Amino acid sequence: DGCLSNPCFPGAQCSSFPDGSWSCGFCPVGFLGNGTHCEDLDECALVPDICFSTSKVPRCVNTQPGFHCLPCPPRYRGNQPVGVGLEAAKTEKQVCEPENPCKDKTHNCHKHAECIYLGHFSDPMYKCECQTGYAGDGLICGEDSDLDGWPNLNLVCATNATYHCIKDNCPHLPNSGQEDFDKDGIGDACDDDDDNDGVTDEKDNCQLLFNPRQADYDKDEVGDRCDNCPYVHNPAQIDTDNNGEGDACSVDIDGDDVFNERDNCPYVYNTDQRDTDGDGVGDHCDNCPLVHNPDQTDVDNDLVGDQCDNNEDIDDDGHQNNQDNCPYISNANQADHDRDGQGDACDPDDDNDGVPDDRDNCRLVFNPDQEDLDGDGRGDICKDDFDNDNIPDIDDVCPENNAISETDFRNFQMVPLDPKGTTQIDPNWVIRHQGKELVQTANSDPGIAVGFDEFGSVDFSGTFYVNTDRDDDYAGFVFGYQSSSRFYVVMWKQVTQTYWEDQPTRAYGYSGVSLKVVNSTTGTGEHLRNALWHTGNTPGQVRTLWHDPRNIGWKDYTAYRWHLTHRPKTGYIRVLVHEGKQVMADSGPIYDQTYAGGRLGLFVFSQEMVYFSDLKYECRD
Ligand SMILES: *[C@@H]1O[C@H](CO)[C@@H](O[C@@H]2O[C@H](CO)[C@@H](O[C@@H]3O[C@H](CO)[C@@H](O)[C@H](O)[C@@H]3O)[C@H](O)[C@H]2NC(C)=O)[C@H](O)[C@H]1NC(C)=O
Ligand SMILES: *[C@@H]1O[C@H](CO)[C@@H](O[C@@H]2O[C@H](CO)[C@@H](O)[C@H](O)[C@H]2NC(C)=O)[C@H](O)[C@H]1NC(C)=O
Ligand SMILES: *[C@@H]1O[C@H](CO)[C@@H](O)[C@H](O)[C@H]1NC(C)=O
Ligand SMILES: *[C@@H]1O[C@H](CO)[C@@H](O)[C@H](O)[C@H]1NC(C)=O
Ligand SMILES: [Ca+2]
Ligand SMILES: [Ca+2]
Ligand SMILES: [Ca+2]
Ligand SMILES: [Ca+2]
Ligand SMILES: [Ca+2]
Ligand SMILES: [Ca+2]
Ligand SMILES: [Ca+2]
Ligand SMILES: [Ca+2]
Ligand SMILES: [Ca+2]
Ligand SMILES: [Ca+2]
Ligand SMILES: [Ca+2]
Ligand SMILES: [Ca+2]
Ligand SMILES: [Ca+2]
Ligand SMILES: [Ca+2]
Ligand SMILES: [Ca+2]
Ligand SMILES: [Ca+2]
Ligand SMILES: [Ca+2]
Ligand SMILES: [Ca+2]
Ligand SMILES: [Ca+2]
Ligand SMILES: [Ca+2]
Ligand SMILES: [Ca+2]
Ligand SMILES: [Ca+2]
Ligand SMILES: [Ca+2]
Ligand SMILES: [Ca+2]
Ligand SMILES: [Ca+2]
Ligand SMILES: [Ca+2]
Ligand SMILES: [Ca+2]
Ligand SMILES: [Ca+2]
Ligand SMILES: [Ca+2]
Ligand SMILES: [Ca+2]
Repeated sequence: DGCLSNPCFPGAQCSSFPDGSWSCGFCPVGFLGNGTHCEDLDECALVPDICFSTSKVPRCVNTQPGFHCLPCPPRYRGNQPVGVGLEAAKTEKQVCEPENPCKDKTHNCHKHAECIYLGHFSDPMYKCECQTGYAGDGLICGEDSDLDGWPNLNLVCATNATYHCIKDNCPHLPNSGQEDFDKDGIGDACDDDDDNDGVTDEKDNCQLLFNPRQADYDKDEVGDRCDNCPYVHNPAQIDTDNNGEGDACSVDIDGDDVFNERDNCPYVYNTDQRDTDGDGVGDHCDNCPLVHNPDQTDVDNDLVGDQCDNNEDIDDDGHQNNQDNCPYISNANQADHDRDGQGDACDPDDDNDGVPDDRDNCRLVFNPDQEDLDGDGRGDICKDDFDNDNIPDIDDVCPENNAISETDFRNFQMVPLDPKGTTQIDPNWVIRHQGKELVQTANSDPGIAVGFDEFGSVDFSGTFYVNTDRDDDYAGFVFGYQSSSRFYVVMWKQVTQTYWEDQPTRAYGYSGVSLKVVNSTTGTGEHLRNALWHTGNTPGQVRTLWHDPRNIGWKDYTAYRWHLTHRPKTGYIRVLVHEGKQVMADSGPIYDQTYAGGRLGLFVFSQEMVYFSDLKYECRD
């Protein structure tokens, strides 16, 4: 009777008595107390912890009837708890898993592509790369028979892609820059006459310029219309400031307005001419800027002149104690993104925004308020470009380092490993593909061309191809390069040969890929020379860490691909070498903590016509 007037509340059970009175029992699932005046419950705010709190405080959503778990935020995947009431709230809990299209096989990569996980917080998280022996954009992969990253045919990405889609213009000769001067679809590298003027390039004194008459005023054998110094002998055509007028006929070769002979750094632009120590070598080119040293002698090839050079480097990252922004913790790259003098490695706040490294959703970009308005766990201020060097993550070979984004050996140090007086045959390095391909031309002394970028953890690969039948000697590459007495080297001999100098020690150089760590008590010279050639250990010189026991030599005119994995933090090293698509050498895991990082470089020891093509390095920290 009494319940007929609905004095209670929608859903709430009204109990009616014989005398007309009533009482209100339940409040319907998900509501407050008092059966008469009833209100909505917050299952979220003050009960359990139903939803997946992505390093934050939000996430669970309270509705007027019931409650709501947000869908798993980007980079994650799970279920989405929906509940009517309160006993449904302690039971049922949101599990969100960290996504990984590589391990989850949800990727869109080609059968002959590898899905590569870029790391949880990367933009994007994964990419597609064609496997060795193939080329493309990762979605489509075709045969790449010389491993120079350009496929043998035009592929169905030849319209939508920048690189690796379009007929390799020298199908059988590594030429990762695909330079084709006359544009006749035959690349410079295999083209017989590069400028289509009828003079074959071996005879042509202006190889990349049309000049059929061959006019050569001075007999420097570099013809008129390409000679940067037409009236002055200069076969190297060196042009320091790449202005079109070569050094030979320039009174100011670096274009800095201070004339040569006045210039205290004749090769390096320095209008300001500052010379702190007064030694006549300006700071910009002074390898010992604080200490008098006009001769600039640098006997161990680390860019620190003999006079500053004390080798005291207690953490083995190759920067000495007095020149190390983290003297005690290895950090070969010396990264210091906030520029406060404390290296990323020892500094607990790398951008100086108050939010410490471990708790910062944009570790390298200033953002105290940690705005992440799409919920992807990354501050929106570093959305595609973690290190803020304006190169997006996907195109950045070192996405957590603003000093490096491109594989580039365009500028390199020549490190001569056995300098002398006449037998001095220097390596000749020619650079193509904007620093991503080097060809060594000469049957030369041991020598390295080492790039200037520095690495802790690193992956480094490159195409190895010897474009001649002559000789059977060494080529390869270095990593963790610190000084000419401190590097790891991978080198590769064709035929086993004992070195033609029995002094100072007999060196027997076996065929096969050799992984070695140089730790020389003498530095450059005959002792290290021989030790480098020798397969095995040489006390006070070289220690061989691995060498292919099958002893397989490289073949003439044959494309190989090496892949170095180096993780100095543990000491992990892995060297893979590929012939075409098939692995042909694998060191397996190696462990060596002699050097906790350093630079990369290419290596020759008495082998000419060596192509180091389609070079790539990446930071893997
Ligand atoms: C990069 O550009 C190429 C340009 O060809 C893309 O390849 C093409 O991708 C489309 C998908 O957008 C395929 O179209 C499909 O065709 C059928 C009809 O045959 C249509 O019914 C489907 O709805 C679908 O759109 C197309 O077949 C494919 N071309 C081939 C044959 O390879 C490529 O997809 C682009 N990269 C990406 C993001 O996938
Ligand atoms: C490379 O070898 C050098 C010398 O062969 C090592 O330096 C010596 O280290 C030992 C400790 O085992 C000391 O007793 C010597 O005094 C050191 N020699 C000198 C004069 O420096 C060095 O440890 C090795 N480099 C590494 C592992 O980084
Ligand atoms: C009907 O509901 C009204 C509330 O407006 C209440 O005053 C009345 O007591 C109810 N009828 C009964 C129980 O006799
Ligand atoms: C229920 O809440 C209302 C709020 O106005 C109040 O008037 C009523 O007295 C409450 N019931 C109880 C416990 O007496
Ligand atoms: Ca509610
Ligand atoms: Ca190719
Ligand atoms: Ca080619
Ligand atoms: Ca051509
Ligand atoms: Ca040519
Ligand atoms: Ca031509
Ligand atoms: Ca020509
Ligand atoms: Ca010519
Ligand atoms: Ca000339
Ligand atoms: Ca000249
Ligand atoms: Ca010039
Ligand atoms: Ca000058
Ligand atoms: Ca200068
Ligand atoms: Ca000086
Ligand atoms: Ca000096
Ligand atoms: Ca030095
Ligand atoms: Ca040194
Ligand atoms: Ca150090
Ligand atoms: Ca350090
Ligand atoms: Ca710092
Ligand atoms: Ca730090
Ligand atoms: Ca700091
Ligand atoms: Ca910070
Ligand atoms: Ca930040
Ligand atoms: Ca974000
Ligand atoms: Ca970047
Ligand atoms: Ca970078
Ligand atoms: Ca040969
Ligand atoms: Ca030989
Ligand atoms: Ca030789």
